[PDB]
Amino acid sequence: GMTEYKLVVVGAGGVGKSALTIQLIQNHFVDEYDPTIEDSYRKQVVIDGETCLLDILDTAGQEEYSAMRDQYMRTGEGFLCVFAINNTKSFEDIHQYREQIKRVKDSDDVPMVLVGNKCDLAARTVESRQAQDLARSYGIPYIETSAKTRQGVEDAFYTLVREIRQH
Amino acid sequence: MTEYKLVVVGAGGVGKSALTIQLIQNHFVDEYDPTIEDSYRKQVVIDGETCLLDILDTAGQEEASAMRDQYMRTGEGFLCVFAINNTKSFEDIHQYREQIKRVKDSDDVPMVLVGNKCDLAARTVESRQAQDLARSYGIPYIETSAKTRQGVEDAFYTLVREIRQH
Amino acid sequence: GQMRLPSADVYRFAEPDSEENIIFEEGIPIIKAGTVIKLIERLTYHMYADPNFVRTFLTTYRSFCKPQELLSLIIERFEIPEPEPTEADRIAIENGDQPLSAELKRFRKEYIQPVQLRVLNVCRHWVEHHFYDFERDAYLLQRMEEFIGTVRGKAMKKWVESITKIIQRKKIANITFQSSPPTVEWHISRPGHIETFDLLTLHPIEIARQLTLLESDLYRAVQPSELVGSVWTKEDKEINSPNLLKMIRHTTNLTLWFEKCIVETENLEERVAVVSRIIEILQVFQELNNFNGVLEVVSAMNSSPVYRLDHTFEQIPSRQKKILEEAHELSEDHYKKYLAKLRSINPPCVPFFGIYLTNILKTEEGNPEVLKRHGKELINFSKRRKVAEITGEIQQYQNQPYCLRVESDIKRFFENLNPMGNSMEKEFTDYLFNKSLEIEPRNPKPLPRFPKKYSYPLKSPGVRPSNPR
Ligand SMILES: N[C@@H](Cc1c[nH]c2cc(Cl)ccc12)C(=O)NC1CCN(Cc2c[nH]c3ccc(Cl)cc23)CC1
Ligand SMILES: Nc1nc2c(ncn2[C@@H]2O[C@H](COP(=O)(O)OP(=O)(O)NP(=O)(O)O)[C@@H](O)[C@H]2O)c(=O)[nH]1
Ligand SMILES: [Mg+2]
Ligand code: NA
Repeated sequence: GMTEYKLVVVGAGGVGKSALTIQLIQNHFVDEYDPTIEDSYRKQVVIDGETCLLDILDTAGQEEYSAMRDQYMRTGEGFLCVFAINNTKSFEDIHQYREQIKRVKDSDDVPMVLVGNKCDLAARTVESRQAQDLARSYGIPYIETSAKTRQGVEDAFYTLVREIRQH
Repeated sequence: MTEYKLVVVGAGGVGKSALTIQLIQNHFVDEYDPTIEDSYRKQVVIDGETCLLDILDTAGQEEASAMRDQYMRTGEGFLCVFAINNTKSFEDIHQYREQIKRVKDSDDVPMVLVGNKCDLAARTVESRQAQDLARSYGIPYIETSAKTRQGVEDAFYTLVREIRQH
Repeated sequence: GQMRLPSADVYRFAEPDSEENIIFEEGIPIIKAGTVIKLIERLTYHMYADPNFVRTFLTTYRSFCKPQELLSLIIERFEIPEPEPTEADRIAIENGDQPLSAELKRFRKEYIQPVQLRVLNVCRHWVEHHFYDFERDAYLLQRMEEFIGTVRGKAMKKWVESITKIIQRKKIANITFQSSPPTVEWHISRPGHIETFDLLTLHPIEIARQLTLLESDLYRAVQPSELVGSVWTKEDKEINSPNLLKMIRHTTNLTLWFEKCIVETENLEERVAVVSRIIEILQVFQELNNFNGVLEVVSAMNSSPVYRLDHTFEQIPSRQKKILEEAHELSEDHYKKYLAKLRSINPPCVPFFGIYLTNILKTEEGNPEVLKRHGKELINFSKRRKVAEITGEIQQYQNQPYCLRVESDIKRFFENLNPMGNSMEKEFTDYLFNKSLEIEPRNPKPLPRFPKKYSYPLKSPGVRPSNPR
């Protein structure tokens, strides 16, 4: 039947990365979540008129298990590389995440999107022009998202699915 | 995984807590810290079937004697514990048996009679007297030592089997 | 009829339940949300005990109430006013007779004594299982000692004297088995010859046993204080989650050691022996229910430097291929088969901690701290219950000890393992990948030959245990 896309979220810990998938998969309109529930990470969606199933791997909280990253990344067809717009270190980490994905997938052209996440009201330290320039240097889209209002969340995942479809 | 609610009852100081902690942690508690109410969980395979035991460890001191109905309502099987060197604790058994029957409104509640502290030489309750009482209740009698582990798994897992077959 | 209660003006915990102060989930009730006063009332309720609730509350309350404020509130809960004499008591006293005091005696027996005992049970659990609050705030401990040490009256006396002693023991602060542990197994390396210890010279059975003891001890040392509030992900993680981080860093180091043993063995035949030996260690991990160890091996086999070694894995015996396959399948479909296996085995076991961490973090991040109802903010307690269900599962597997004997020299060897040396992570993992490219170059480059590095026999002793008399 319908195509299933295996997406993997990667990025620094401790800066709200998990809000991206929670807000997507959530009952959009009730703020509640049980991640232990069978298929709290699967969602059927319609993108450009084509129905598909998203299976999202987000291992948020396991960042210290650094030798497991290869195993987790190997499962994915497309990747969201997430940093926090108020944490410059998480932005500087993006280069090494992308290099690791390319190595695990043994490809120089892996479907991926760069996501800048607004996780609180603390002062932004990564300007949108900096992130756009980085994304353009890689040849990938850039999407900004809010961890509180759900803005940009659908755009981030749907843009990634379009990258997979057009690979 | 089937869940079983076990309740350990009996007079103060007979070893209800020591029995439970020996089962849960393989450790013998030397201290006598009177319980108010404690609860433990244990995943264990019994007769090839995995289950989850919820064990309620209750207060034996008489000052808590008006607070028992609430835990007897929830329990599915009861370990009725006395100490084999304490005749008064053996005489207290029938009061627990009768209260459990009243609260659950049932003549057929899963129970095991436990004679604890069987590592001690100076016994004052003979096995035969306890076995006679158990037969009158229709339940097994198992002697245990929380100190050495003798009989401890047998007592708890026999109770599980009686809940399973209930 | 129900007992009458003190006036809510003199005793705050007598206010009637309403949706402005407590909400229940759809046979004791389960609380969805409430004010802190209502949560403490139900924590110490006169009609029933709720030991699960005591654990849940004491594990999670600091997200909505400070420790000093909790102690003030339970002391306020404890201090219950007694009712005045009734009309019948009055008439008896006016006639020089002793009153029956029926209503007073019932209120003492059915309200004051159960509530007070349940307050003391909160104090007892707090000191026994959440003592870190008092280690970190000496004044909080002084207040608790003073409160307990000044409770009067004989109904509570046994528990007050007991709790006083428990506190004093905690301030200055043995396993028995059904059988004997199996005999320690030795291979090329003999007892006391620590300088020869290595992957292929220690007995694979004993490698798996000693790593299981080490990993079990690390698992058992993690307290809920290192987990609630997602503190292991935050800037102060080294302060707040040291035992968890030690456990994870051990797992990472062993995975990297496995990778390093493989790719630094340049001779193909020797490297096949190394990979085969690691799969035998994995087989014993499975037999011991050491799932952390199972995944340490699987993560190494799936790493970028090792996964690509097609010439090596082509020579692995078919049965060992099947062992690795079925270990890898535990992690597929978001750990579906792992979760089912963990819930079916007979402990002792060593769970993989990472799933717990992700579920705690997402429960915290995905649910609001408060619910707004009728203009009031109520503490979202359902969210805290979900977190404590996870910490309760963790604790349940921390109870059962392994019946295995420690070998102090093998233990020290694995405690001191340091595959990265002084190198930084990126440096080191690039080194491992470049070694992989050296020993099995990318097609169409030809496969080179390399000299042997091991002077001792490569044949495994196998993983079935031996038993002399
Ligand atoms: N259809 C199989 C047949 C097969 C040939 N050789 C094998 C060796 C094994 Cl052990 C299992 C299967 C095979 C295939 O061609 N698999 C390719 C090449 C072999 N790698 C082995 C590998 C390395 N790291 C791993 C981590 C987990 C797991 Cl499950 C396997 C591995 C996997 C990718
Ligand atoms: N020799 C021996 N001592 C035991 C045994 N079981 C318990 N004890 C000792 O008896 C004392 C009381 O044990 P405890 O478990 O606290 O009893 P309890 O029935 O839980 N008391 P309470 O009803 O007040 O909670 C402790 O000193 C304990 O070490 C046993 O099998 N053998
Ligand atoms: Mg006790
Ligand atoms: Na910054």
